[PDB]
Amino acid sequence: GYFKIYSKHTPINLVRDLPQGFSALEPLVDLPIGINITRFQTLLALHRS
Amino acid sequence: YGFQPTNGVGYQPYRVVVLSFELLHAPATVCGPKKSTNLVKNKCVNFNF
Ligand SMILES: *[C@@H]1O[C@H](CO)[C@@H](O)[C@H](O)[C@H]1NC(C)=O
Repeated sequence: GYFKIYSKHTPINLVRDLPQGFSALEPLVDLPIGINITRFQTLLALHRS
Repeated sequence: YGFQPTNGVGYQPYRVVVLSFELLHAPATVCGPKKSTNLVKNKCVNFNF
């Protein structure tokens, strides 16, 4: 019933390709929800201007 | 109820609040408060952090 989220923000010196290296992720959040999960999605900001 | 200020007790309005604690099957939730005392130093002590 806890939804844990770890995260890390590293700066690449590329724009959009997966690099190589080691970087450990530090815990961010903890939510005592109870929710069941089986699926997920993503959200994007369109092109309009 | 036509309540009026010159009513004998037992006909005057009473406000009621009913607290109902429930325990479904989650991981945890709200509870009483905690009381932290003073923290000594340099003495064999029995501690709880
Ligand atoms: C999540 O789904 C399963 C389906 O097998 C169900 O048995 C379970 O009770 C659900 N989780 C909760 C917390 O109810």
